[PDB]
Amino acid sequence: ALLVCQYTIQSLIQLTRDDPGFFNVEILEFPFYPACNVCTADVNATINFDVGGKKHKLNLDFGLLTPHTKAVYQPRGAFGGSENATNLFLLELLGAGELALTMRSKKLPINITAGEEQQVSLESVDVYFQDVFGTMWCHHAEMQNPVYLIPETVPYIKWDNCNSTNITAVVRAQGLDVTLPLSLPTSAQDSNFSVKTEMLGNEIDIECIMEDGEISQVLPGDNKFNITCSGYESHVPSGGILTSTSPVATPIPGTGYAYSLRLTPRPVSRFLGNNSILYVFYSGNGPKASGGDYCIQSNIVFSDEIPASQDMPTNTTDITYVGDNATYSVPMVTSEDANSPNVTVTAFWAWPNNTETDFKCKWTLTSGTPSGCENISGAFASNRTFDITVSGLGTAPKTLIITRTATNATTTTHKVIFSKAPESTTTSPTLNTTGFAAPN
Ligand SMILES: *[C@@H]1O[C@H](CO)[C@@H](O)[C@H](O[C@@H]2O[C@H](CO)[C@@H](O)[C@H](O[C@@H]3O[C@H](CO[C@@H]4O[C@H](CO)[C@@H](O)[C@H](O[C@@H]5O[C@H](CO)[C@@H](O)[C@H](O)[C@@H]5O)[C@@H]4O)[C@@H](O)[C@H](O[C@H]4O[C@H](CO)[C@@H](O)[C@H](O)[C@@H]4O[C@H]4O[C@H](CO)[C@@H](O)[C@H](O)[C@@H]4O[C@H]4O[C@H](CO)[C@@H](O)[C@H](O[C@@H]5O[C@H](CO)[C@H](O)[C@H](O[C@@H]6O[C@H](CO)[C@H](O)[C@H](O)[C@H]6O)[C@H]5O)[C@@H]4O)[C@@H]3O)[C@H]2NC(C)=O)[C@H]1NC(C)=O
Ligand SMILES: *[C@@H]1O[C@H](CO)[C@@H](O[C@@H]2O[C@H](CO)[C@@H](O[C@@H]3O[C@H](CO[C@@H]4O[C@H](CO)[C@@H](O)[C@H](O)[C@@H]4O)[C@@H](O)[C@H](O[C@H]4O[C@H](CO)[C@@H](O)[C@H](O)[C@@H]4O[C@H]4O[C@H](CO)[C@@H](O)[C@H](O)[C@@H]4O[C@@H]4O[C@H](CO)[C@@H](O)[C@H](O[C@@H]5O[C@H](CO)[C@H](O)[C@H](O[C@@H]6O[C@H](CO)[C@H](O)[C@H](O)[C@H]6O)[C@H]5O)[C@@H]4O)[C@@H]3O)[C@H](O)[C@H]2NC(C)=O)[C@H](O)[C@H]1NC(C)=O
Ligand SMILES: *[C@@H]1O[C@H](CO)[C@@H](O[C@@H]2O[C@H](CO)[C@@H](O[C@@H]3O[C@H](CO[C@@H]4O[C@H](CO[C@@H]5O[C@H](CO)[C@@H](O)[C@H](O)[C@@H]5O)[C@@H](O)[C@H](O[C@@H]5O[C@H](CO)[C@@H](O)[C@H](O)[C@@H]5O[C@H]5O[C@H](CO)[C@@H](O)[C@H](O)[C@@H]5O)[C@@H]4O)[C@@H](O)[C@H](O[C@H]4O[C@H](CO)[C@@H](O)[C@H](O)[C@@H]4O[C@@H]4O[C@H](CO)[C@@H](O)[C@H](O)[C@@H]4O)[C@@H]3O)[C@H](O)[C@H]2NC(C)=O)[C@H](O)[C@H]1NC(C)=O
Ligand SMILES: *[C@H]1O[C@H](CO)[C@@H](O[C@@H]2O[C@H](CO)[C@@H](O)[C@H](O[C@H]3O[C@H](CO[C@H]4O[C@H](CO[C@@H]5O[C@H](CO)[C@@H](O)[C@H](O)[C@@H]5O)[C@@H](O)[C@H](O[C@H]5O[C@H](CO)[C@@H](O)[C@H](O)[C@@H]5O)[C@@H]4O)[C@@H](O)[C@H](O[C@H]4O[C@H](CO)[C@@H](O)[C@H](O)[C@@H]4O[C@@H]4O[C@H](CO)[C@@H](O)[C@H](O)[C@@H]4O)[C@@H]3O)[C@H]2NC(C)=O)[C@H](O)[C@H]1NC(C)=O
Ligand SMILES: *C1O[C@H](CO)[C@@H](O[C@@H]2O[C@H](CO)[C@@H](O[C@H]3O[C@H](CO[C@@H]4O[C@H](CO[C@@H]5O[C@H](CO)[C@@H](O)[C@H](O)[C@@H]5O)[C@@H](O)[C@H](O)[C@@H]4O)[C@@H](O)[C@H](O[C@H]4O[C@H](CO)[C@@H](O)[C@H](O)[C@@H]4O[C@@H]4O[C@H](CO)[C@@H](O)[C@H](O)[C@@H]4O)[C@@H]3O)[C@H](O)[C@H]2NC(C)=O)[C@H](O)[C@H]1NC(C)=O
Ligand SMILES: *[C@@H]1O[C@H](CO)[C@@H](O[C@@H]2O[C@H](CO)[C@@H](O)[C@H](O[C@H]3O[C@H](CO[C@H]4O[C@H](CO)[C@@H](O)[C@H](O)[C@@H]4O)[C@@H](O)[C@H](O[C@H]4O[C@H](CO)[C@@H](O)[C@H](O)[C@@H]4O)[C@@H]3O)[C@H]2NC(C)=O)[C@H](O)[C@H]1NC(C)=O
Ligand SMILES: *[C@@H]1O[C@H](CO)[C@@H](O)[C@H](O[C@@H]2O[C@H](CO)[C@@H](O[C@H]3O[C@H](CO)[C@@H](O)[C@H](O)[C@@H]3O)[C@H](O)[C@H]2NC(C)=O)[C@H]1NC(C)=O
Repeated sequence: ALLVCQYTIQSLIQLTRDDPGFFNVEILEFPFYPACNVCTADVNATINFDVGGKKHKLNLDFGLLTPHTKAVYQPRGAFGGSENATNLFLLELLGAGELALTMRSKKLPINITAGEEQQVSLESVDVYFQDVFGTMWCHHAEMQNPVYLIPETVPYIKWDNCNSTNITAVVRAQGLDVTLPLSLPTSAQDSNFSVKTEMLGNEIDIECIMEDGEISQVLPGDNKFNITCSGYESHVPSGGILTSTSPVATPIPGTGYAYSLRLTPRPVSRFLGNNSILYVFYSGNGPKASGGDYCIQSNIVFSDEIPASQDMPTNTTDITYVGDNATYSVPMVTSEDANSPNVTVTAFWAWPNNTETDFKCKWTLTSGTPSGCENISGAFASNRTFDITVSGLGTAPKTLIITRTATNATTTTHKVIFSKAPESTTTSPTLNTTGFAAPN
C-alpha cells in the first residue's frame, strides 16, 4: 500500500552545461524542529527513470535521520535497481532546515538495462519525509527536460603545469570556500579579470565560469562576481570576490599587482572525494579569457562537520498569566487566507526526551482532541486563528514550540514561553488600606 502524504512540494530542475556527473537535488522544505534533539525523520526516496519508452521505478530506503548526530547519509538498501548501487546515491543534510540528494550519473543504478538500452533517462524524483509527528511530507522534483545518465568510467585526467599554491579548499554543505592570493602583472586600472575554476577530483568534473562577463574595470578592494558551476545550481548562488592587495600605481619591482581571491562556488559534491584538486585559471585579458595564461591549484577537503543551523527558525513570544492555564492564539495559517482546506497546529514541550510519547499533540480543521496529548488543548477560533490552551502548571517557565502549516506547506514555527505563575502578593488575605499612618 503506497503513501498518502499531506503536503506535497513541486520543484523544477534543469541542467546547466554538461554535468560533472553528480546530479543534485536540494530541498528547502522539510521540517526540522527547533529545540528538539530527539527528532528523528523517516526519509524514503524514489527516482523515476526512463529507458526507451519504458518508465522504471527505483525505491531507495534511507531509513531514519538523526540530525543531531549524522550529517551525511547513504541508503541502507534499495529495491528496484542494480547492486553496488547503495553507494551511488547520497543524502546530505545542509544549512538551515534543508536537504540535498546527490545520485551520480556515469554509473547506472539500473541493472534492468540490456546492452541494447545503454541510453537511460532520469525523469523525476520523489523524496518522502515522514514527520516526527507522523506527517508524511512529499517533495516531487521534476527535471525540466529529461536528464540522460550515460555510463562512462573514462578520462582519469589531471591538469598539468599549474603552480601549486598550497592552501586547502574546504567544503561544508556542497559549498566550497577558499581564499587564494594571486598577482597579475600589468593591472593598474587597465586590467580585465577573468577567472575559471574546475574541481577535477574523482570521476567528477565540475566546471565553474563567470557568466555575467569579465570584471572589465577592476576597482580597488572587493569586487564581487557571480559564477555558474556546471551541474544543478543551488538556491544559494555561487560567487567570488577579487580583492586587491597592492598599491594603486605604487609598485615597480617583481611583485606585479597582488590580489586576494575568494571563491564560493556551490554544488560541490562529496562524491568528489577528498584529495581532489581545485584549478583556478586567470588572466589579465579581454581578448580570449579561454585557456588564458596563469593557473593556480589547491587541494580540497570535505568536512563532516554537522551543519550548525539545522533546526528551522523561531519567533518567541513571552506570556505571563495567573489563571493557572494560559492560552496562545496561533495566528493565521501562513498569511492572508482563511480558506485553506488544510491547516495544522502542532504542539511541543521543548527539548523532549522521548519520541513514543512527546510528539502526540496535533490538530487539524477536521480533527480535535488528540489521543496521547496530555495537558495541552487546541481548537480553532475565528478567521482560522487557533487557540492553544496550556494547563501544565508548574512554577518554572515552560517554553512550548508550536508549528503551524498551510496547505501550501509554508511552515511557520512560534515559540511561546509561558512565565506562568507570577505569584500572589504577600498580603493576599488582607491588604486593605486607608491613610491612617500617613499624612492626608
Ligand atoms: C582589458 O579590458 C579593458 C576594459 O574593457 C581594456 O581597457 C584593456 O585594454 C586596452 O587598454 C589600452 C590602454 O592600456 C586602451 O588603449 C584600449 O582601449 C581603447 O583604445 C581604442 C583605440 O585607441 C586610440 O587610437 C586612436 C587612433 O590611433 C587615437 O585617436 C586615440 O587617441 C590620441 O591621444 C594621444 C595623446 O594626445 C595622441 O598622441 C594621439 O595622436 C591621439 O589623438 C588613441 O590612441 C579607443 O578608440 C577606444 O576608445 C575612445 O575612447 C578612448 C578613451 O576615452 C579615447 O582615448 C579615444 O579617443 C576614443 O574616444 C572618445 O570617444 C567619445 C565619442 O566621441 C567621446 O565622447 C569621449 O569623450 C572620448 O573622447 C574625448 O576625445 C574627443 C576626441 O578627440 C574630444 O573631442 C573630447 O573633447 C573635449 O572636452 C574636454 C572637456 O569636456 C576638453 O575641453 C577637451 O579639450 C581641449 O581643451 C582646451 C582647453 O581646455 C582647448 O579648448 C582645446 O581646443 C581642446 O581640444 C576637449 O577636446 C574628449 O576629450 C578605447 O578606449 C584597451 N582595449 C579596449 C578595447 O578597451 C583590456 N586589456 C587586455 C590586455 O585584455
Ligand atoms: C550576482 O547575482 C545577483 C543575483 O542574480 C545579481 O543581483 C541582481 O541584479 C539585478 C540587476 O540586473 C537586480 O534586478 C534589478 O534590481 C533593481 C531593484 O528593484 C527589484 O525589482 C526586481 C524585479 O521586480 C526584483 O527582482 C528585485 O528583487 C528588486 O526588488 C531594479 O530597479 C532593476 O532595474 C529595472 O531595470 C531592469 C533592467 O533593464 C528592468 O527589467 C526592470 O523593469 C526595471 O526597469 C523599468 O522602470 C524604469 C522606470 O520606470 C524604466 O526606465 C525601464 O524601461 C523599465 O520599465 C518599463 O517600460 C515598459 C513599457 O512601457 C512597461 O511595460 C514597464 O512596466 C511593467 O513592467 C512589467 C514587467 O517588468 C510588465 O511589463 C507590465 O506590463 C504590461 O505588459 C504587457 C505584456 O506583458 C504589455 O507590454 C503592456 O503594455 C504592459 O503595460 C508593465 O506595465 C516599465 O514601466 C532590476 O530589476 C536585482 O536586485 C539583483 N538581485 C539580487 C538578489 O542582488 C548581481 O547583480 C550579480 N552580480 C554581478 C556583479 O553581476
Ligand atoms: C607559474 O608561476 C610562476 C612564478 O610564480 C610564473 O612565472 C613567470 O612567467 C612570466 C610570464 O607569464 C615571466 O614573465 C616576464 O618576466 C620578466 C622578467 O623576468 C626577470 O628577468 C629579469 C631580467 O632579465 C631577463 O630574463 C628574462 C627571462 O629569462 C628575459 O626575457 C630577458 O630577455 C632577460 O634575459 C631579472 O632581472 C628579474 O630578476 C632578478 O631576480 C632574481 C631573483 O631575485 C635574481 O636571480 C637576479 O639576479 C635578478 O636580480 C634582481 O634582484 C635585485 C634585488 O631585489 C633587484 O634590484 C633587481 O632589479 C632585479 O629584480 C627576473 O628574473 C618581467 O620583467 C616581465 O615583467 C612585465 O610585467 C611586469 C609585472 O606586471 C610589468 O610591471 C612590466 O612593465 C612588464 O610588463 C608588460 O608585459 C605585457 C605582456 O607581455 C605587455 O603587454 C605590457 O605592455 C608590458 O610590456 C614579465 O613578468 C616571468 O619571467 C616568469 N617568472 C619566472 C620566475 O619564471 C608562471 O608564469 C606561472 N605559470 C602559469 C601557467 O601561470
Ligand atoms: C489537502 O488538500 C490538498 C487539496 O485538496 C490535497 O491535495 C490533493 O492531494 C491528493 C492526494 O492526497 C492528490 O490526489 C490530489 O491530486 C493530484 O495527484 C493525483 C495523483 O497524481 C500522480 O500520481 C498518480 C499515481 O501514481 C504513483 O503511480 C505509480 C504507477 O502508476 C506507482 O507505482 C507509484 O508508487 C505512485 O504511487 C500517477 O498515475 C499520475 O500520473 C502518470 O501521468 C504522468 C503525467 O501525465 C506520467 O508521465 C507518469 O508516468 C504516470 O504514469 C501522477 O504521477 C492526480 O491523479 C491528480 O492529477 C489529474 O491530472 C493528471 C495529470 O495531468 C491526470 O492524469 C488525471 O487524469 C487527473 O485529472 C485532470 O484534471 C485537469 C485539471 O482539472 C484536467 O485538465 C485533466 O483533463 C484531468 O481530468 C492531481 O494532480 C491533490 N489535489 C490538488 C488540488 O493538488 C491534500 O492531499 C490534502 N492533505 C491532507 C492533510 O489530507
Ligand atoms: C560492482 O562493483 C564492483 C567493484 O566496485 C565491480 O567490479 C570489479 O571489476 C573491477 C574492474 O572493472 C576490478 O578492479 C579493481 O582492482 C584493480 C586492481 O587493483 C590496484 O590495481 C593495481 C594494478 O592492476 C592489475 O593488478 C591485478 C592484480 O595484481 C591484475 O589482475 C591485473 O592484471 C593488473 O596487473 C594493482 O597492482 C594494485 O595492487 C591494486 O590491485 C584496481 O585498479 C581497480 O580500480 C580502483 O579504482 C576505483 C576508482 O577510483 C577505486 O574505487 C578502487 O578502490 C580501486 O582503486 C584506486 O584507484 C584510484 C583512482 O585511480 C586511486 O586514486 C586510489 O588511490 C586507488 O588506488 C579496482 O579497484 C574489481 O576488483 C572487481 N570487483 C570485484 C568484487 O570483483 C562490478 O562490476 C560492479 N557491478 C555492477 C553491476 O556494477
Ligand atoms: C483550566 O483548563 C482545564 C483543562 O484544560 C480545565 O479543566 C478542569 O480541570 C480538572 C482537572 O484539573 C478536570 O478534572 C475538570 O473536570 C470534569 O470534572 C467532572 C467530575 O466531577 C465531580 O463529581 C464526582 C462524583 O460525585 C466527584 O468524585 C468529583 O470530585 C467531582 O466533584 C466531570 O464530571 C466533568 O465532565 C462532565 O460534565 C459535562 C457537562 O454535563 C458532560 O457533558 C461531560 O460528558 C462530563 O460528564 C468535567 O469534565 C475540568 N473541568 C471542566 C469544567 O472542564 C479547568 O476548568 C480550567 N480552569 C478554568 C477556570 O478555566
Ligand atoms: C500557495 O497556495 C495559495 C493558496 O491556495 C496559492 O494562491 C499560491 O499561489 C500560486 O500563487 C499565485 C499568486 O497569486 C497564483 O497565481 C496566478 O494566476 C493569476 C490569474 O491569471 C495571475 O494574476 C498570477 O500571476 C498567477 O500566475 C496562483 O493561484 C497560485 N497557484 C495555486 C495553485 O495556488 C501558492 N503559492 C505557492 C508557494 O505556490
